[PDB]
Amino acid sequence: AMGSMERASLIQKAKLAEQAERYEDMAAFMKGAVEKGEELSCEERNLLSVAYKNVVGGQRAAWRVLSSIEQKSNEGPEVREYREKVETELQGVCDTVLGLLDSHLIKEAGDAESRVFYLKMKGDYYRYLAEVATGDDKKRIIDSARSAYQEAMDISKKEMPPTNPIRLGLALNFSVFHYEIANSPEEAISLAKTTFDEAMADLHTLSEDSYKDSTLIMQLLRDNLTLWT
Amino acid sequence: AMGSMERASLIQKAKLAEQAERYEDMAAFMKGAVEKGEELSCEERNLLSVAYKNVVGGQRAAWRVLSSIEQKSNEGPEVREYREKVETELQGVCDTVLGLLDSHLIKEAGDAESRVFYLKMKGDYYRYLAEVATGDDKKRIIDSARSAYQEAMDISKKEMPPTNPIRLGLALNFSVFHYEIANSPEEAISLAKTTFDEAMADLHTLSEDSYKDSTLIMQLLRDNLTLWT
Amino acid sequence: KLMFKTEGPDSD
Amino acid sequence: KLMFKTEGPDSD
Ligand SMILES: COc1ccc(C(=O)NCCN)c2cc(C(=N)N)sc12
Ligand SMILES: COc1ccc(C(=O)NCCN)c2cc(C(=N)N)sc12
Ligand SMILES: [Cl-]
Ligand SMILES: [Cl-]
Ligand SMILES: [Mg+2]
Ligand SMILES: [Mg+2]
Repeated sequence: AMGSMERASLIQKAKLAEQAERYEDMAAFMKGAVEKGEELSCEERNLLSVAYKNVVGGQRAAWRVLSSIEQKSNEGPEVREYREKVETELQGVCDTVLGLLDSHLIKEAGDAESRVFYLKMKGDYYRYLAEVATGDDKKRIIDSARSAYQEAMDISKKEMPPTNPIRLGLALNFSVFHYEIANSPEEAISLAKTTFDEAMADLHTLSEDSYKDSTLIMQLLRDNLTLWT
Repeated sequence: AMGSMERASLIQKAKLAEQAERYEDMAAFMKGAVEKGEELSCEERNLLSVAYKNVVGGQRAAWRVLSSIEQKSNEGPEVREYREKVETELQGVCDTVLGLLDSHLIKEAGDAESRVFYLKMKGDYYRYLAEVATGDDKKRIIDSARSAYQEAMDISKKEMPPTNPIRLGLALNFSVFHYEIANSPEEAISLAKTTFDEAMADLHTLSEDSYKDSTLIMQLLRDNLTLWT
Repeated sequence: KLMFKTEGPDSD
Repeated sequence: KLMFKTEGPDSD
């Protein structure tokens, strides 16, 4: 849809949309930028992620509200119908993001910071699909999330220091995957603890600014561990 | 677009969308309910108003962000283009609401509580159009807002007590119209003061619950008067 | 912009 | 639902 706008104009308008809290617009602008076919810079990857995280976040929150009303009702068809409507739109956004990652962001990503970033995103959007899935479909979706997170983890441990914020955010999200998608709370706790401890020992290498970036995400690991133990 | 869904199902789903903070959906459901052609109850009118107020509110906030960036830039074409895009979508929402009021909510509204409500809405959505308009177009839009607010005021003074929340909210909004659309701050202050004082004298007639409803809106008049004097 | 109080949802 | 901390915007 954005084929007629310059790549640089799409990125500029994504930043404007962010300032205006117009995240559906922001996501459409960044989808257009991706579809230009060039690789994305670090800033551009983060614009892409922020845009779709905001869009899918609203959908997830709405789906949970409606699912809760529906479950209570099952303790007319309208609640189920409308939950299904939101669910289908949520699945559509996840499919769009996964489509961008498959065509062709991941295959052109060779540096660890880009490849880990995109594989983490792939795990995340399969995880959001898993939150609303059932049955055998759910098992295959969960396996897809796990496989993406695991490839990202393997690269991040080989190629990034333990305080790298991308590596930290990946570990955070993979631990939440374990806790509440994979029903593996012990794996979740182990991963969060080990990640936190190995990052602690590497903080001595960091500048003041990098220290703030890394400790911010470490606090999220701690927040979860506090709820989990 | 909602022609195949039952009226009662549209209202039910509007309430669900509200709970899920899905206000674009809520507005579409209520537009569908209006287009069934029956008059709206008090609850239904408020669902219609809440839905579109939330939609247009996000657009107004985004437009202001972008307009501010644009003005600073004028102290590439992308800021102007994107401000124009949001502006056009905002004007479209206002035109849709005004269309519902004209076809045919106002003409079928005979009771003061419905007719004042819809004429206030007509003033409000012309006011939102005025916020983004220029030149002669702006003058005619301002006149349309003023004319709707004035008819609503005339009915409300004849048919409603001074504490009636609809009457109070109308006076509040008409006073803001005067202050910052019509460049009539003295008229704004006079209207807010007189409205507040006449409501004060009628509070003695109210139940505990009605007292809370009326004093809530009276506090908004006071808030504005404090900023204006 | 400083927005004054108007009726209903403060959605902007 | 109690949502645990994950990376990036807390948009839900
Ligand atoms: C950690 O992620 C980011 C890194 C960098 C930037 C950036 O602007 N410039 C640096 C160029 N490499 C950025 C901007 C975001 C935003 N607009 N939400 S996130 C984000
Ligand atoms: C003052 O405006 C209202 C009046 C009444 C209701 C209502 O539910 N039931 C009473 C039937 N007359 C209502 C519900 C709103 C909402 N869902 N935001 S507003 C609003
Ligand atoms: Cl539906
Ligand atoms: Cl644009
Ligand atoms: Mg144990
Ligand atoms: Mg004076």
